[PDB]
Amino acid sequence: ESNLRKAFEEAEKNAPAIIFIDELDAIAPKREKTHGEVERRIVSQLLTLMDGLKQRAHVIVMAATNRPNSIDPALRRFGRFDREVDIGIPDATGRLEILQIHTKNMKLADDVDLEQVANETHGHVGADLAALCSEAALQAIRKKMDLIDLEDETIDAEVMNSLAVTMDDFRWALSQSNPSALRETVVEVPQVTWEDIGGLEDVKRELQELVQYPVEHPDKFLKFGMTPSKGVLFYGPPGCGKTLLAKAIANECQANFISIKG
Amino acid sequence: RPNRLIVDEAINEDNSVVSLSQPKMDELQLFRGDTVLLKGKKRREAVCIVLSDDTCSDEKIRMNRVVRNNLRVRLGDVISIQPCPDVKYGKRIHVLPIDDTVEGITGNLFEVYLKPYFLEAYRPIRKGDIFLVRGGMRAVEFKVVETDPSPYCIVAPDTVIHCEGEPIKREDEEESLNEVGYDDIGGCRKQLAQIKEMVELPLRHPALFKAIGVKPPRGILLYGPPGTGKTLIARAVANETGAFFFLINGPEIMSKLAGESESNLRKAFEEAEKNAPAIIFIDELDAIAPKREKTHGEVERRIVSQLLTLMDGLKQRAHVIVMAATNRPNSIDPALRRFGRFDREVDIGIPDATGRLEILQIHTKNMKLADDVDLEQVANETHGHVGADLAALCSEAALQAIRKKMDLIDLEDETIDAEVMNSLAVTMDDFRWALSQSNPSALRETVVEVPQVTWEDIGGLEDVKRELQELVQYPVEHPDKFLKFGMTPSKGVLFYGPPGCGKTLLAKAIANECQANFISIKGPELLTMWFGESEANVREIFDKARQAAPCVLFFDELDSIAKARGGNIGDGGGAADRVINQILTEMDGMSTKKNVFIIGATNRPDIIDPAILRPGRLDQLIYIPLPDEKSRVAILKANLRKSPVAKDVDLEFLAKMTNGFSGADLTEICQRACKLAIRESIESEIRRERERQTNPSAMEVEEDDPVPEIRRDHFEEAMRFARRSVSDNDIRKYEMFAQTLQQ
Amino acid sequence: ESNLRKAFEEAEKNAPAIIFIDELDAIAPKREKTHGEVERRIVSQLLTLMDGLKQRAHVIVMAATNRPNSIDPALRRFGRFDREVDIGIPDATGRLEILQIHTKNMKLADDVDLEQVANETHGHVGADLAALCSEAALQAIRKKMDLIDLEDETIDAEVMNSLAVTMDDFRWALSQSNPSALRETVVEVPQVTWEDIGGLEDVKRELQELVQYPVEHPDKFLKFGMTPSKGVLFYGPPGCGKTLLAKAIANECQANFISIKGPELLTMWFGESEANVREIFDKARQAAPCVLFFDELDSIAKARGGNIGDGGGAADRVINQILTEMDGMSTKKNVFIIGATNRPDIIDPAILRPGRLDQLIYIPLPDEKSRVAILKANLRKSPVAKDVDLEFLAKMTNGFSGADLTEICQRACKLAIRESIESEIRRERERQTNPSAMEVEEDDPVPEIRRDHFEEAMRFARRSVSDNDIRKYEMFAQTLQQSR
Ligand SMILES: Nc1ncnc2c1ncn2[C@@H]1O[C@H](COP(=O)(O)OP(=O)(O)O)[C@@H](O)[C@H]1O
Ligand SMILES: Nc1ncnc2c1ncn2[C@@H]1O[C@H](COP(=O)(O)OP(=O)(O)O)[C@@H](O)[C@H]1O
Ligand SMILES: Nc1ncnc2c1ncn2[C@@H]1O[C@H](COP(=O)(O)OP(=O)(O)O)[C@@H](O)[C@H]1O
Ligand SMILES: Nc1ncnc2c1ncn2[C@@H]1O[C@H](COP(=O)(O)OP(=O)(O)O)[C@@H](O)[C@H]1O
Repeated sequence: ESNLRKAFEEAEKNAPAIIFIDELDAIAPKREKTHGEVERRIVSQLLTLMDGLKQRAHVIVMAATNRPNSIDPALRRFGRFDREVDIGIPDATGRLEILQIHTKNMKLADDVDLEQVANETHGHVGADLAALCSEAALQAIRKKMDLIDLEDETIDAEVMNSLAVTMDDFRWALSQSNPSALRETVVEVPQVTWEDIGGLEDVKRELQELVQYPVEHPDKFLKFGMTPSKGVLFYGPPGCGKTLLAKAIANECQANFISIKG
Repeated sequence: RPNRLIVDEAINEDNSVVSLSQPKMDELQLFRGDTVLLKGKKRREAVCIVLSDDTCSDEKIRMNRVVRNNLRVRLGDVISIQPCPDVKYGKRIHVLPIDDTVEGITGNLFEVYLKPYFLEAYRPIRKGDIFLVRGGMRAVEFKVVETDPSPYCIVAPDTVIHCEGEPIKREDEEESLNEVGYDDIGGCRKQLAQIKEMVELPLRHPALFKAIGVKPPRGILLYGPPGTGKTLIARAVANETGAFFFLINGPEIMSKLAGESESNLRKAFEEAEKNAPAIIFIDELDAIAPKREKTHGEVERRIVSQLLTLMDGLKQRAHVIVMAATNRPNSIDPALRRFGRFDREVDIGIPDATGRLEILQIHTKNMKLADDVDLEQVANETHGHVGADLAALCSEAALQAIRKKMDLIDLEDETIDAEVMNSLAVTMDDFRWALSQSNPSALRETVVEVPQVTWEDIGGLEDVKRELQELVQYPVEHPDKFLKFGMTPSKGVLFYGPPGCGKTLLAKAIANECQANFISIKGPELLTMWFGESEANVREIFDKARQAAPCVLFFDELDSIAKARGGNIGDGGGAADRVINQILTEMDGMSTKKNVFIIGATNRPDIIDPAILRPGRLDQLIYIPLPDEKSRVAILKANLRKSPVAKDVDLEFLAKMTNGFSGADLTEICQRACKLAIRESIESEIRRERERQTNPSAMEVEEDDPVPEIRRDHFEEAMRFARRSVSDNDIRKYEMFAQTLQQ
Repeated sequence: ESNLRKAFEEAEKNAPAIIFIDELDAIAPKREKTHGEVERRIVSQLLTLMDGLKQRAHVIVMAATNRPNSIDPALRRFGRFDREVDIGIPDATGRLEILQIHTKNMKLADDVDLEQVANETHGHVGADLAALCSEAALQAIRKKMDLIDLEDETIDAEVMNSLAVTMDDFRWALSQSNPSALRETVVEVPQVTWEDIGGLEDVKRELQELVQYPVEHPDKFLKFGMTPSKGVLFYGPPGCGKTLLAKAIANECQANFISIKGPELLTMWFGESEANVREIFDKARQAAPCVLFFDELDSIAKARGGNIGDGGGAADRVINQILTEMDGMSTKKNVFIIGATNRPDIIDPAILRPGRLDQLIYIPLPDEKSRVAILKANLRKSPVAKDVDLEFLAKMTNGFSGADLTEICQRACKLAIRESIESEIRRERERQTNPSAMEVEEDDPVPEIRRDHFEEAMRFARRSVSDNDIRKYEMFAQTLQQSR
């Protein structure tokens, strides 16, 4: 508690300060999880300091947690942490931007297809991509260990600028790498277009009426009196094109898609 | 009472002088140069020097503006004056200037202003006094914050003063003890009325209550969802009656240090004992006194027992009232409910539509709204909100107005401060955005409120309305006749009929007519509470129905129990019987004193358990037939309000044609017609759209968009998709059951 | 522990004294709930101090607790707490006495009826009655703030003697008040007497035989060595008044009446079965003599036989616990057990065994003169007008049960209430236009329920008991008469 108090009182004097409580769930877990008494004292100290923060020099507190149900429920009353912003797993394009950010200094060979690797790899987060790139660089540099290996002065930039990391090193690094996300619900924009399906000409019209109009022209709906429909149920022979229809309408309406299986 | 005195303008301009009339002067036995205590509003004191004046009337006291600001009063108010002959000479004071008085002075205040004013002055001072000093060219305002002795001292030649320090603000943030009267609460009329009723006497007049010899209340519980404004209620009551509001916070008391926590709590109680009629507020009571089995360590038990002992130690003592706030009534240790401790329970619920409108009207006071705000719909589209959410909504609306405006390359010279708020306003789009980007916190809380469906919304059904108003209206409006004649009123009514005939409409209509609360327990929740939790949920729902009387508790889809019971599973039968049996046991425990009316509705009466249909329980059976003729016309008219009905056409033939149709079919037809009309309007708009793209500058003039042409043809095409919701054989089964009922 | 030791030591040296320990369970709970280590030390220290009272002085220790099962069972050996005294919730006469005691000081105007207030407050305890009186007094004071000068100092004397508390204040205090007992078993002598029952004289004789003689003159039974029957089982058509006979015989014997209904039994199927039944039998034994009543005894088999087959285990739980705690009972503490059921064929044969419920009494449907008797019974508290022939109504209603006749009796009074209110509304419609134009003085119409009310009630009616059920019971009775 002395450390917490010292941290807050030090941060409040330096003017527009931004405190960051990393790993919040480690010190303020769910109520029934705690067993001893020091944890209760620490949690109450944090709560009373948060309540005692009154305006000050515009100090702002951000806390990072894993899932928004492990922290104590008391840290959501008005005045305390109230705004929740999620950071989802990057999907499709996001992996491309992450890879292009990390593979900045290294001189890639002209045959490298970063887009293909981004499309192939899923269930990975930023740290996994960074580790993959690092392992690729080391794999590239090990096979050419005839450079100096003796000189106490580090390698001259000359030969070190003659390293073209190829697709083979990237594939090898991708092979021997275990992902971490895996079993996580995926929220993304499916890429299926209204050309993947060929038939169902009037079902397209029906879905268009049910979906697109409420978000385009709410004024006429609210004036005329109707409440817009909230659900649609599909039925027919097994297979056919139900899932493609759902993905296509989600793509056209430009909104996220969440799938739950039987 | 020869102490009340209306205020009046003063003759002389000296700060520490008030002019008194000779008759009162001799009546009160005052002399020249003495000191008296002046008490005003909002718990403000003042020390002055009595001066004689024949011009001033007896009822009027001559006093200047500085003392009026210090006492926070105005002309025509009443101020009590009391002699203060026990003044103690001071030894050291601290004086500081206000923020907006020393702009570009840069000099020593001791000699320029303090020395000329304080020489041979003998002016007494008190904490919180604001006084003005006249010198060369500026009116210097000074604040005295520290003195010895406090708060009474007199300036003497053998005294030391200090004026070294930063220019203090106007009043910092000390607005709470001046603001939050009854003008700052909305949508809590009944609870505030009850608190004022049961708290005014022990706090306003202690002497009479002592003389009578009756025990006052010693504890009040205010339980409700967080952010509904309980501490604000306590602050308003304490600040209005006049007391020593002394707040105790839960978490800070918990984690002070190891075993010294109870020392602080005992010190708080001791301080509150010595200091006049006071209110003690304990916030987050569940955080320090949870259930006994829940507690794991030993310090928590020590704290709980210390609280209990200090509570039971309030025998007589003084006029101290303890108020506590908690989230859930069952989360408190049941030991804190015995007589003598917290016994009176007051429920602060979620605000309703009118309450939301009142809260919004209160908060949007500093902001200068535009002439387009109609807060009625903004209030009525925010179901599931509390006070804090609405305050945050107003703040975000102001910030978004700033965003839509911005300090456009405006160099922040601090010059653009007042024209910021005095140039702007708010428009619908900002509030619609804030509503869109909002996080409600109530959601899953049972709502208690008077429904707004009236008798006109339903159509026909004269006999059923007559019977319901017979069974509900008479016993509550003329109970004397029943008591004198000696009869027991009926307690329940069961509705049975084909689905979609308008049972919940009728229940809400009678709830509106009776002007009583309404609670709805839908089928899915009832089916959920089988698997475990078959005692608790029923307990609190019945308790909530009882405490908020009058109300008409509604049980919908009562047959779902045995409907899910029958099947290929046969495992919810024990759950079914336990749920029905808690329902029955709680129903038989009702007392006629409370006007709690039970109504159950079902569409499959042949399956209901026969034990329900007994005297004392749900006994009367009322059959709702399918609408016919005039009922169909009435429901078609009821659904025909809308905004865009245009002039339209007759509705008689539509009612004449359909035979075997319920309300669901008519509402479906009404929705279909509007859907067709909207589709036509949008395709016409798209036609105009791509014809403008084909021909640029073709419609530079703003030609009117297509009107709401809800035509006969659109209606005839839309209702062409007419569906028969109900079959035919069910009518025969219902009528056979009805004929079985009659004998 | 120093405080406890000092307390007993100080009481030791100050003459015959009484030590009162309040909230005993808060310091000595069961050893299973004792989680820490300090509480075990406290309880052991208390036990040693208690056992150290050999001679010493004449010190008597009294303790108070809520749940008698919540105390550590170690505090029940001889030498320690051994005597058990139960303070129950007051009944109607007790409530009237409490109200009389707590209103001694105040001045009551000659309109309050304390009997009505006593009858309208079931479920309260003493503290609630005291709070009710206090709230009524405060309301009376607040209504008359004008007379009393609040001013600046003490009140006067004649003003206080001038205040009167009226019935309106009591009703207002009742409205804003919630009781505290509610969900508690009630042990009270019922108020129904013999005259409240129509017919059934032979059954009255049999019940009087099987309850009164063994308690009225136990000396003769001791001399002759008869073992009185422990239980009696009633069986017959529904709604013919079995509970009424039970309550009436309990009143005539002047013994406590404890009723257990079907809902409580089925709730105590799932989970809590042994503890509830044991507690019920313990409570029955403590307040002896009493007539314990079991109602809807057939609900066991009614719910057991269906499409579920999961409630049978707990049904056996309840029946087995009842048998176990019934056969091993002492009749010296008079506890007469009565069961009632309308589905006698499915009742478990183990119950119908000597030592258990053996005697079987059939309650017929009231017929002929019994109809006149019951209509006389139900028209003792209703101002029926003297123009209706009860004889023809009795002789028209062949094959009708008591509940049906009570419903018919109340229907006509409903018609009377609606007619009176309609007449009053019409009257208010008239004389609100002509100001006080009534040459003839007429009060509110006197209750004058005439023949047409009963004729209209009779037109729309019921025949609750079915004909096939009668012959089913007759066949069961003949089977019992012949096979057994
Ligand atoms: N244009 C199309 N029309 C119909 N079916 C298609 C089309 N394109 C692909 N399919 C096939 O239809 C199948 C849809 O079945 P699937 O989504 O697995 O389950 P569901 O029965 O829920 O649709 C896909 O496996 C896909 O191979
Ligand atoms: N009339 C009102 N009803 C409910 N809440 C209000 C009202 N007026 C203001 N509030 C909000 O209530 C807040 C203070 O209450 P709060 O401290 O949240 O109570 P609690 O601590 O019991 O949740 C203020 O920030 C204010 O925005
Ligand atoms: N008097 C009436 N007669 C027929 N239908 C009505 C009447 N009043 C309203 N309705 C319509 O019938 C519907 C009634 O639905 P609801 O009562 O919830 O179903 P249920 O009758 O199964 O409870 C409502 O949508 C309403 O628009
Ligand atoms: N003398 C009587 N004979 C039969 N029934 C009566 C008599 N007096 C009253 N009743 C009615 O019988 C009801 C009580 O019957 P009860 O003993 O519960 O039989 P069951 O257990 O079959 O329902 C009361 O509601 C009362 O209205």
